[PDB]
Amino acid sequence: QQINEGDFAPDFTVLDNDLNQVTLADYAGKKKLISVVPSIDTGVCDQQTRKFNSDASKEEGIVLTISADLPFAQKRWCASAGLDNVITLSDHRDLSFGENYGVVMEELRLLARAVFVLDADNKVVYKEIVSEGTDFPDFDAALAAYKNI
Amino acid sequence: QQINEGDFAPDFTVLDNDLNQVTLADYAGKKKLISVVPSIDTGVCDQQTRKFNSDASKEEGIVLTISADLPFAQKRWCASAGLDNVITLSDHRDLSFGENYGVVMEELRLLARAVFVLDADNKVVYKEIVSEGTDFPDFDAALAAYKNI
Repeated sequence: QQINEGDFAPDFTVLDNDLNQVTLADYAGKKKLISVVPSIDTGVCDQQTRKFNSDASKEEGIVLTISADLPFAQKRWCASAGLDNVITLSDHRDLSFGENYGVVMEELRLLARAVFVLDADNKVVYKEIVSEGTDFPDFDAALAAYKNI
Repeated sequence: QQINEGDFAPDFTVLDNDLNQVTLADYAGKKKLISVVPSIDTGVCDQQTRKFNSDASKEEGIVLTISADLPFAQKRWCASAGLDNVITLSDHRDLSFGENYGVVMEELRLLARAVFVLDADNKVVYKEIVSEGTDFPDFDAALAAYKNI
């Protein structure tokens, strides 16, 4: 459907890099910054992933990266980047996350670039679906929503 | 559903590493070794890809690697491998190839490890769908079938 700020976040089922099922409850009690990309194997999406992960206080909450990349791509990316502190989750099987959050590019079977921030109660306190022609998501706005919780 | 030796090769629509559509007709007039993999970003599948590519004469026919990997992962694999003579194709979008050739692992939305050898008029002259828990395909038998055409 469409996610509106103020609404409770819908649950989803995605896969970790070890092929385990992950749902929103696996991060119970934490704030979340959910960064959605078309592919981690593209340059702009790489840069988005790295910047949210470096800039967001991970002592205070969780940064999720969600894409239609296979789990095997996402695991290889983390190894290649030399980062073991970066959570990547794969919506490839079902587009559970993408359908529930309204970010599927249907003609591509890829997820649209987007950002959600959820408070510790899964209240949606920020949303950006990145527009046509826009260089990057608004890092600062999302990061401020996250830090304010 | 099930392609058997002596049947004709179905059509398919897949993507090349630059997101161009590719179909059976784009390889008209040539014999084909089609190597199917769950993901090029796994070790066993990396080795399968490299072995068929190295051991099959490409003065002889075409060696195709098909998986559900995104095009971006396949592009990155070729680039990082320094392999500019390996054809990788992505069935991610629609599973056109995997459904037509009967090789989807439907509970995972990945392609089963499998090998089809096609003569120049697209008769299937050799097939293996690799059994669950067997180490590798029979490289020698498929390569023999290919070389014999």
